[PDB]
Formats: sequence, C-alpha cells, structure tokens
Amino acid sequence: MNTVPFTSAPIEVTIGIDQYSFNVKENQPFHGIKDIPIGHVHVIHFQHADNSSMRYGYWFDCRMGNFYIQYDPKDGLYKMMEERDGAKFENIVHNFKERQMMVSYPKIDEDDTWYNLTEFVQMDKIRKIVRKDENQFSYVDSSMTTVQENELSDPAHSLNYTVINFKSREAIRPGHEMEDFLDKSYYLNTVMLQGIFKNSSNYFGELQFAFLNAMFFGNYGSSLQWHAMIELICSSATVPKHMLDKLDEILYYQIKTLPEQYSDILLNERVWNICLYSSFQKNSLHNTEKIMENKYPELL
Amino acid sequence: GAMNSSNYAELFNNDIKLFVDDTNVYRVTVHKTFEGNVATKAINGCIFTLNPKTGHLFLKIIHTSVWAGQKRLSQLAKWKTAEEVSALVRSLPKEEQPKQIIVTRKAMLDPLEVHMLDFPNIAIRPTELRLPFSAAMSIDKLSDVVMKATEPQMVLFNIYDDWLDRISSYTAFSRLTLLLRALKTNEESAKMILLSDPTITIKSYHLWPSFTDEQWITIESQMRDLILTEYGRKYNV
Ligand SMILES: O=C(O)[C@@]1(NCc2ccccc2)CCOC1
Repeated sequence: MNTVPFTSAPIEVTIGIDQYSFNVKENQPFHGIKDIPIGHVHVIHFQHADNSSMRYGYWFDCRMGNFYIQYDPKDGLYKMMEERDGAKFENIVHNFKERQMMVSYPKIDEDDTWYNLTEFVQMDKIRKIVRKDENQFSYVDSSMTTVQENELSDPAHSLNYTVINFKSREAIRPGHEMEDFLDKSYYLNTVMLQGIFKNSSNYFGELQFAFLNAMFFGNYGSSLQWHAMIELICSSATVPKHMLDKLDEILYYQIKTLPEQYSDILLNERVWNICLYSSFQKNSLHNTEKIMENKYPELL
Repeated sequence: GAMNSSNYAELFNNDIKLFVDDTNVYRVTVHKTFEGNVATKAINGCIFTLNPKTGHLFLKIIHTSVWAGQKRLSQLAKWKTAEEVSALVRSLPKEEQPKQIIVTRKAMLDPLEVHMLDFPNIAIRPTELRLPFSAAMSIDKLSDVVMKATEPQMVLFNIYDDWLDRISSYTAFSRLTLLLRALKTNEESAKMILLSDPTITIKSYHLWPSFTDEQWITIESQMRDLILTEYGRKYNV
C-alpha cells in the first residue's frame, strides 16, 4: 500500500480520493491518505469550502514515484509534487502514520468499484491526453476545455481527447455517405480502433477517463467525449462481441456510481434514449439498460 | 441559419443560392394485389433545384430504375437527392457554384450536409417558408419530360420564361409561388384560368402563357381568388 502525505491543510476543503470524499477543516492537523491500493491509477481531488468554483485534482500512480500534496498560498491551491529523496519521504510518512494524522483509503474487501471504473485507464495514456511532461502526475479541473471544444483557448491547458465528429470527412468515406452516416462501423473499426487507438482497451480507457473527469470535476467537455464514444459504438452495426459485452460492464458500473442527484447534469437524454432504444446495439446492453431503467426512469 | 420572412430579400441578392425540393423524387401509386394485399408502384420523379434570382431550374429526372432492388426507399430518396445536388455543384464552374443551398424540408439537412463535406463554405440551410414546389409536376411541360424519361436525365429550364425582362426577381418569385400555390390548391381551376383565353399561347420555348403586363395582373387576381375560394370551401367560411 502507498501513501500521499500532505504537508498541511491551511484552507478548509472537501478532498476526494477516487469515488470517496471527506471534509478537512481550516488548519486541521491533517497529513494525508494512506493504504492506497497499488495496481490502479488514482485521482485526488479538491473543492474549496469558501469557493466551490474550480474543482481540481491530480491523476497519479504510486508505482511511478513518491507524491505529496502541499498548499501554495500564492496560487491558492493544493499542489501535487514529487519527492525524489526516498529516505526523506519514507521518514515523513512514517512519522505521520505513527501520529495517526492520516485517513485510510477505505476500500471494502468485496468492493471492486474502482477497478471496474478504471479497468482500462493507464497513467501513460492519461499523460498523453493531459500534456505536462515534466510531471509524472496529471492536473485536471472543472474548466479545462477539450481540443474539440477549442476548434469550435490556451492549448497547453487543454484536454487532448481524440476528436469524434459524425459529420466530418474523417467519419465519412467519399462515395459511402449514406452508408457511413447511418452505420458508423467504418469510423469505429477502421478509423478509430485500427487507426487511432490501435485496440479496444485504449478506446475504453479514454472513455472511462472521460467519464471520471466529468463526474469528479464536472468537466463538461469530458462529459461530451464520454457520450460521443458511447454513441459511436452503439451507432455501429458491426462491433466485436467482446467489445459490446465489455461496454455493458463499463457503463453499468459508471451508472451505478453516478450520484443520483447529478443525473440531470451528467446524462444526455438524447444519447441514452438513442443508444438503449433506437441504435443498432439497443439489445446488446442488457445490464446497463436494466440499471438505467430502475435508477433513472425519468431520463427515459 | 433558417430562411424566413424577415430575411426574404436575401433570396434576390447577388450571392448565388439554390432551393432544393425533394417532394417529387420518390413518387408511387398504391394498389391492391391479387391476394388482397397492398403494393406500391414507383413512377418517375424529379429533384427541383431552383436559383430564385435567375429562374434557372436544374430538373434532375429520377427514373424508376434507381429504386430497383433497394430498401427503405423514402430514406434512400433523401440521400439520392443529396448525391445528385452534390454532383450538380461539382459539375458547375467555381464561379457558378452556390454559396448557400436552402432545403424546403428539414429531413434533407443531414443528407445534404454529409454529401457536401468537401464544400465547407457552402451553407446548407432550412426555411420556414411554406413553398409550393411540390406542384412543379402540375406544369405540363415539366410533367411531360419526367414521365417520358427512359433513363436518368437532367433538363434545364428557366422557370420564369422571359419575365425578368420586365419584372424584378422578387416579383417573379412571387408570381411563381402564387401560380404554384394555386395549382397545388385546385389544379383544374388554376389550369382553366391560365388557358381560358385561346388567343394567349405558351411559346414553344416557355412554360407559361405569354401574358401582357395587364393580363398578368388579372391572372394573379384570379389565382388569389381561387386560393381564397378554396380556403372557404375547406373551412366552411
Ligand atoms: O463523511 C465522510 O467523511 C464520508 N467519507 C468517508 C471517508 C473518510 C475519510 C477518507 C475517505 C472517506 C463518509 C460517507 O461519505 C462521506
């Protein structure tokens, strides 16, 4: 198990670690999070008590380095940093653990939620969507725009998701206009999977990362990307059976984890009604259809 | 965006534009089969593509062979329309290509947009005008060329005859739409109004009779009366 210590907590803040959230009071003796499961990416995120504007946070993998959080009173935020001195880091952590000034990542043994939400998410792929090569961890916030949002303004601070546009020359072969617009299989299988993503695992990884940024930061462009990647599959007549079965699992766990009270801002009624009831794959997502009908029947 | 009454003079400015009406592309008659089921028989149709400033009509005749062995014909008809309009655009010299294409039915927006991806600067727009272009097949010379066609064919017409020698495009379009609305509302009576005077003929190279300026005023009044008469008959007014 790994640990992300905090130097201190000078401002009152709600801290989230993956799907869990907890409050810290101004100048509370809080010095970090321990028992973080090795083997997955993680996200540590923040919403200030005195200014719920800008949710922000950091994606990281404790296998890549020793990371800690320290508040910056000039830029006014909790910043992730890497500690290259290993013995210093271990000694800091050991003292904070002995004084019991850390919270424990409260993973229930039976509970596979975080694995199920991050199955295909890799830190190396995150670092290509979020470009800041001098750090091993990636900062995301609620306001960051996507490369596609910008085309329609600072490029260094953008989310470089793969652009999906159903009415673009990339999506439509000259001479196959009706075919490719009504059946997106070409665009999914040749352009996106074989061409850009190389395999379905990388495609699902980006889909999962987009959902998580939408949910944890309220990042609108990420929500747009998540829905576009779902619609591209559901609107394709020819999809490998293993991808359809995996998508049903992915979406089921996403819908299961979504806060009920955020469904109005995180779920696109058009896309979901199309995907579940009109699309080529309307009958291939049994688990997702069942949870959607029981949890959010108003949206449908 | 959408074209309506507020931006109506835009139709007659110097930016080349075309209206595309697809209402006569896929035409059928419905009949009973020997077993008492119902079947359709397609008949030749046409795309109505009109420059409202110059009166140039690009009438693409849609021969029934294009439906042979195809499914979902009403859907295919929209994509065939978009394909043919795109092909017409590509066939025109650059300086004759439209800057805007206005579709009379909003279901044509996506088919045409997708076919015109190679022309990102040609705007594809809907309209809130209710235009009577479906009645194009009530113009005898247009109906004749469509029905006689044995293969796909494009025929070029000036739907305003020589009117622009005497009237503006705005006025010509208003006359055309009144004539077509009358033919749509009561075709027999409209045709009777247009041919009631044997001494006024249709030139070989024209679609409409050779009315003098004053006769056009009388004809236009009779067309308005027909439309109003039919409205009262319909609604018991
Ligand atoms: O009230 C709280 O703090 C909650 N989070 C528990 C938690 C505490 C420390 C570390 C991670 C999680 C309990 C239910 O959900 C909110």
